[PDB]
Amino acid sequence: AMADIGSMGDPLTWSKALKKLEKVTVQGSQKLTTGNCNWALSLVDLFHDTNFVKEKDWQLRDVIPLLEDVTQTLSGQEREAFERTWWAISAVKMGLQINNVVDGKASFQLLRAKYE
Repeated sequence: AMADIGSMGDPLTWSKALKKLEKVTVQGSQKLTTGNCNWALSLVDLFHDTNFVKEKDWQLRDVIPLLEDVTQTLSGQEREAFERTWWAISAVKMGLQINNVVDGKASFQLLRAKYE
């Protein structure tokens, strides 16, 4: 169909987002772990035979449309576990400094519709 000519990226590299990422509190009452992330990334990077987990950086639009199929496969909390991580990582990655995962489900919605 079309092409978004210039969008040049997202707020910051997965790394940066990572750092700030963990700060954002989490579920029960334990913040997020760097690895917690690489986990949900890998969780998909593998499910779709892709390789972001490998890629130095990457834009969500590239991945956000993949999530759906994953969040849709993992049943147990494993699910919320996953999504909630994203809501965040996506939100977070998208310069949306949040003070918690859940808080930023919004941001997701907007990031999905947009890049989905």
